[PDB]
Amino acid sequence: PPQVQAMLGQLDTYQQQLQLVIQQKQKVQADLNEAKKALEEIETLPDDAQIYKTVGTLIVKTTKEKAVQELKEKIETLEVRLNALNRQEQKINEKVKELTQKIQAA
Amino acid sequence: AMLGQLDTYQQQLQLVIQQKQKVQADLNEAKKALEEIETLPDDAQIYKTVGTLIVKTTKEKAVQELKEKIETLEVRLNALNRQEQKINEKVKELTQKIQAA
Amino acid sequence: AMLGQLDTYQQQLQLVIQQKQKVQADLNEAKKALEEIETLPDDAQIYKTVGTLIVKTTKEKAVQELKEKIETLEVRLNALNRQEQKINEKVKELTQKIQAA
Amino acid sequence: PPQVQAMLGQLDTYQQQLQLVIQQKQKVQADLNEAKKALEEIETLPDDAQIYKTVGTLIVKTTKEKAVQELKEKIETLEVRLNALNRQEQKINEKVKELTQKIQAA
Amino acid sequence: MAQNNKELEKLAYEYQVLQAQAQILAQNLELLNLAKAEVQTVRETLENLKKIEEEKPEILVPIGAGSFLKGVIVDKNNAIVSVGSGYAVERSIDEAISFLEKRLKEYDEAIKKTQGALAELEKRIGEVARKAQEVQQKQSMTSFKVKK
Amino acid sequence: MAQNNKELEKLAYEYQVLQAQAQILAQNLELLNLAKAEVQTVRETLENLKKIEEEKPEILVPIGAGSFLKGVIVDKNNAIVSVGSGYAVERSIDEAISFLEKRLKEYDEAIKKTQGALAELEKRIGEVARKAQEVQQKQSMTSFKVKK
Repeated sequence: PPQVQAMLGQLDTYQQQLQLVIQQKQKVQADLNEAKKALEEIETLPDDAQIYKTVGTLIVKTTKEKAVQELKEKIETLEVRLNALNRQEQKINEKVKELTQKIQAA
Repeated sequence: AMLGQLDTYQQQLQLVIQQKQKVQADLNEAKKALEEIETLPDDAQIYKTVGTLIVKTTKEKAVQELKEKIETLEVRLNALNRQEQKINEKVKELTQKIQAA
Repeated sequence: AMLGQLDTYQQQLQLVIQQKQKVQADLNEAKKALEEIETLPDDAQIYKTVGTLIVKTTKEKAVQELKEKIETLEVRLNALNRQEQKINEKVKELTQKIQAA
Repeated sequence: PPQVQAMLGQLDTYQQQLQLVIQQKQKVQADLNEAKKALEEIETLPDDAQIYKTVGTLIVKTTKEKAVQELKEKIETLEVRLNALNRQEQKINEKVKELTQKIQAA
Repeated sequence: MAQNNKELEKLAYEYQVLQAQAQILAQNLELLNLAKAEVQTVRETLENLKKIEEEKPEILVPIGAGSFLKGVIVDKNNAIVSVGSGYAVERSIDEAISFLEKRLKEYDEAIKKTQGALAELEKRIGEVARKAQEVQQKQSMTSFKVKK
Repeated sequence: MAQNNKELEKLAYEYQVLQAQAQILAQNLELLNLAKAEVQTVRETLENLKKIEEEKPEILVPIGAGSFLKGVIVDKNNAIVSVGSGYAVERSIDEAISFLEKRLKEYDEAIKKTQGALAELEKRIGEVARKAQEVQQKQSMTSFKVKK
């Protein structure tokens, strides 16, 4: 069926794009977990506590003050990145129910 | 055996894609690292990872070495990029010469 | 389920045999080590392996710790030895009570 | 066959004992290789060269002099241990050909 | 007779499916008890380091294949422990050991979870090979009959 | 016809036997190129250590799970390299790198051997799937015939 064989070719895309998003969405979730637990661990430290950050290949000695700023930012940007992936999935989600009812109508 | 050349050019295209990923990531990572380290005081306590050793280095030497890593790394990136569209031109050539025959 | 007790006593007998090997070897090794180190001058340069660290120690402390390792290790050896002939008495019991029934 | 079923039960032992010996015989062989290559490596050193030996869990700083004595001994005791395992295998070897011809004669 | 063999095959089929979904649980349990064993050894090395009397202890630092360098540990009293997410904090030996024992308990509980799901899966196999061994028994009797 | 299927099955059977005796060769080749890559990195760390100008370099010594201790490398000029069989000799950085490059060439040749036996085995499979694909071809022709 030409008219519907094309309808399924698009949904083969939608359902596949939905996979990339949820996979990335799990990554961000666990990243957020790791960031949060790290933050609450640093908060328990004296301001004078000596903390070490990893900058890619390197390791720089930063401070509780700086560390807690960076960590608070990371978390929030990570949560927003998580809401983006919720919208990202909700739009492909509904665009799938619309392709599902438009195939059944043919 | 024009298929003994397409199976070949297909494994080629693969290890290049594989190295391009490790490169484009190892590069984007180095870029961020230099980006961040440049914002540091000169007396910053930094440890550089020399293979198996984690030795202390300086802000200056750390940014020096970091630029070279970026440079050379970016060079190879273009290398794999050309090699990709080239192995792809060869793949699209045999897929057309084999599909026509 | 007298076989749910023989399958049990059989896995028991196994991990004991497994630990007895790692023990009788870890012990025979320690024995040789102490044997050799005792023949050393007191100012001998020795490094002791503390978990992940390889720290320098003394002839005296090295032989001290080495005797304790031997002692306690030999203790557990007898432990596994009794536990063996005991789990074997239990195995030979069910193999006879099951084979008669 | 009672008389021969017992003949095979003994050879089931012989052929199995032969396995333990050759396995141990390979171990000794590779051990000898490792010991020899180590020795020839130490010989190239100045008498003052600082060498480190491993005593089970420990590491003791020994000397080229001592190291080369220990290594020379190890090799020889290892070669003799290899001749023992040759005799050890030759006796089970012939005792098998004797059990092979004594079964075929029954 | 072919409707009784499809029910006796559905149990013997869910056996390889539930015993495969339990092959993954044995895999993840081998990882946990290993990471925990590593943590215990990093704690083991710390507790022993607390015991070595020596001022600034001389050590051999392993750099690869039988290769070592000569060094000395300068702050025997503190340790940089990873807090996670690209960060690690310097602690006193005790604070460090304490934090390690807290992560050592996080592993201790992940093991339980995975060891308990591996438990109920050995339960769903025991009751499936039990429902099917009984379906095979009533199948050899509907067939069997004392002769003549 | 059943004597021609036992010869066409003997080739397709030696295929899984020669391709399994070549599964071990791919395993041992994955070990060699890894050990060699480790040696190259222990050499890599040494050549770089020769370049760090600093007197007695400060380092972080890894002791386990995200854990580090603070130290300094006291003899940057020498390295204890394993000579084998329970022994390791202290060498100058150069003597050490040189010995490592000699063991790095020992691996380089073990790779060739295993890579060449894995070669002839991919040759004995190519010529077996070639002898059998030809035995299957002459089998579908002894059967085939233009109709009526």
